[PDB]
Amino acid sequence: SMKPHLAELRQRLAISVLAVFVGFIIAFTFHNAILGWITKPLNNALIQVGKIVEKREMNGMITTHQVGGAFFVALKVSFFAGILMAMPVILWQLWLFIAPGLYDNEKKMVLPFVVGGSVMFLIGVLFAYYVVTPFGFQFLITFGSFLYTPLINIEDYVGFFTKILIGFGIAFELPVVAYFLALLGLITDKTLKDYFKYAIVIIFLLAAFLTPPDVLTQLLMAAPLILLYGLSILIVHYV
Amino acid sequence: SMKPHLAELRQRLAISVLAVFVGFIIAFTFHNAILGWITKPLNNALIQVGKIVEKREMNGMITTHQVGGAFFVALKVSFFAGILMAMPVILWQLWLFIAPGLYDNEKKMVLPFVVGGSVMFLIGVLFAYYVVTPFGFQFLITFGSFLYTPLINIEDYVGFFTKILIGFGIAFELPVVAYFLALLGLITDKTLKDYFKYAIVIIFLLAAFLTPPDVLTQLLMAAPLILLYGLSILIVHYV
Amino acid sequence: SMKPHLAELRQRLAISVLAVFVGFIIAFTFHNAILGWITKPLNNALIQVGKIVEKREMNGMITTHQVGGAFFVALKVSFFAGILMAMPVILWQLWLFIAPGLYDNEKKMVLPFVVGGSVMFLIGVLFAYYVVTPFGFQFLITFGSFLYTPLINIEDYVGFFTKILIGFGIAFELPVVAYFLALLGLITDKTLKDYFKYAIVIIFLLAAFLTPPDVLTQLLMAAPLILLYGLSILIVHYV
Amino acid sequence: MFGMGFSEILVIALVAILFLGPDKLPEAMVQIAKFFNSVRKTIN
Amino acid sequence: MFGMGFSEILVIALVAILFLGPDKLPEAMVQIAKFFNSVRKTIN
Amino acid sequence: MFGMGFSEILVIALVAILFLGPDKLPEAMVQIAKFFNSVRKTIN
Repeated sequence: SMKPHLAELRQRLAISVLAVFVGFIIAFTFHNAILGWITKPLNNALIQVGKIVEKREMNGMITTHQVGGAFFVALKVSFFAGILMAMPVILWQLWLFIAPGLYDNEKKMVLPFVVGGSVMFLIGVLFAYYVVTPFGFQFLITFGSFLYTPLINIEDYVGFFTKILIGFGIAFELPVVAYFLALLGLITDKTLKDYFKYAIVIIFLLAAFLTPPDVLTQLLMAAPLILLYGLSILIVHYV
Repeated sequence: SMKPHLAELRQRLAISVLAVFVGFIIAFTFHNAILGWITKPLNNALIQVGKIVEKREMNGMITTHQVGGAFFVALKVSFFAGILMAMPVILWQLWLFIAPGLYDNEKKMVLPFVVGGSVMFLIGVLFAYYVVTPFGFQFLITFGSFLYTPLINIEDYVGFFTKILIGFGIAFELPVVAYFLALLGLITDKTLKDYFKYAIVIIFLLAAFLTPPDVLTQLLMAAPLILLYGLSILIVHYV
Repeated sequence: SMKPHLAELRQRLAISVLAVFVGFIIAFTFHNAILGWITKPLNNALIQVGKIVEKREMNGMITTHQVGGAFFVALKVSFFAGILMAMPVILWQLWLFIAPGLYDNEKKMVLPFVVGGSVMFLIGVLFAYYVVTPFGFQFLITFGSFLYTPLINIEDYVGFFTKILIGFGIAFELPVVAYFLALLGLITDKTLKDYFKYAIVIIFLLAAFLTPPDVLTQLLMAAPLILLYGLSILIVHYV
Repeated sequence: MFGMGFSEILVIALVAILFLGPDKLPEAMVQIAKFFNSVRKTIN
Repeated sequence: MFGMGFSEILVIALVAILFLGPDKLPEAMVQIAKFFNSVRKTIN
Repeated sequence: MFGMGFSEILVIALVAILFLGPDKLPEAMVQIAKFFNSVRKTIN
């Protein structure tokens, strides 16, 4: 019973692990370029706020507080980029695992959905970076510019930046899954309005899981999820 | 059975949540003032130790190591001040919940006790700030003044400062709790001397709960609690 | 049954705790010397990389991001040195606890093994410091030298450095225990090769336990353990 | 518990009390208990 | 377990062995077991 | 769980699947279950 489902899973997990490793190798080869891409908005915001502060008066830059800091930041960036490059291979292998269980209609139900969701994730990441990150970074540096000196360390910044990008990708995806489920027909506006009582509890659970043990971070993460749920209700209503 | 005790609890928790939200709004309106109040001892200590260091030789200041750093420090301060301002509303709603359960004598026992405990908490926080924080901060800055440079970031400092104030308030409360239980009569010096075996274990459990997983922080938090227990024993003995 | 095994265990734990306290007192008396010893490689690497950076162009130093930072770093160093100083007393008390359970041959088997393991641990710590720490620290500072500014804070550095020394000591020890078990005769190369499947799972569990919840740290800690296992297999094979 | 503090658990409980309420909170509790019992009996 | 490491648990056990000791540690263990059993039978 | 995140548990499970595999993984699971049952019956 479980013997073939463990042998095949073992082989597919092995191929996925090999893909992640090769992606990590390529990403560590180009880690200077990836780190430059990641840190470009931070440098731009620091220069802009330096100009603002110099105008007001008439410094801050990127730091490392550990050796493992810079080296591990390169390794972390390479690992994430490798996981991303392996994602087509991992997803195709998961599809190969799941496919003999789905019927013929479910196959065409799923595949275009996967392509559209991936496209929306990419659009969300690009939007996050190019639109959100400049203005948000400028605002957040300028918020503590007249009090504190911005000695921004790369170790926390890489995680912060990756969280922003991944979260915006997921935020672009969730409306699309709502619109898909509305088009095919599995949920209506009534379903999303009547399941909000449980949705909000699950949202706060997810916020606790995805944030440090502080309550304030939990609320700061739950608010976008509640807004996404409301936007989803609107989308399914107009469908 | 649980239907009214869930409906009433729901309404009172709603009132408390609304009060906390309004307090957060007011506190974020005055967050610059509250942050200046919180950071004033840090600036004073840095200037004083700078004078000491310049005297010895013949720099350090407040920093931000993240963007979310400054913005989230403002949000954290506003959240704490909001909780503090809502505390009368929350305590009054808790009293409204518990009151039909206590007899008429327990009410007269409790209310002045609540007032006295709140007063002692306030006195402890004020003492912490005005007496302890200057001297302690100067000592701690000067301890590492001849080796390292004090690039103190606001993100950890706000938590440290809040822990200091809350702990000193609680430390001022607990002897008052012992004195109240001694005057009214529920414990004697024998009770506190005979239950120290379990008191110390509970103290170490609390120190583990209220500190990072390091053992040294656990001992550093247990020692003041043991001293508070001894002072409590003295207070009850002299009553 | 358990009454003597609790009374004796209590007395031996009391002796060990008193030894740790005395060791901490001595270590805090000499905490300036111990901190200078711990920070010497960091200063050396910073000066060397400063020379390299100035050569390329034609700054970084040790900081404190909290005040509890410097004082707690002194306390932390003193605590570890106290544990190290008391370690002979703790080990001797543990030997007294365990000895009446071992037979006469096990005694001779164990005590030289304890001496050899302690010596190997010391050699590993000395190797870590004097050989590894200079080159490793220089490499790691120079890795992010052309991008970031190394504002290395003592709080994280003390922990990182302690992990390096402890891990190198344990790494020097594990081959010696493999060689001892191969000499006395309890394992062979077949035993170590046939139990690698479970050994790698236990290694990943240990890496998860000994590292932050990040997966990358887990892999970075598992790799040396796998290499040590392979070296152990080689040692047992040649024995 | 996996980056989920005690205060976060209390906040989740607060949200559950506020939004589920006098009704559907006992229903949700009994549904969770039934799911746990089904899981236990399946893994038995 | 809520910012409570394994070493902190070991220190709590150390304090329990030191201060409770040969006596009152089995008593405390049996009292804790009785409290846990009472809680289990009440929530049943 | 004592500085061990969910992703680390997933990685440990991945390593167990990869290195134990179709065989010796059910054997290891039944051995772990037997050890847990023995511990439970001894502490009873």
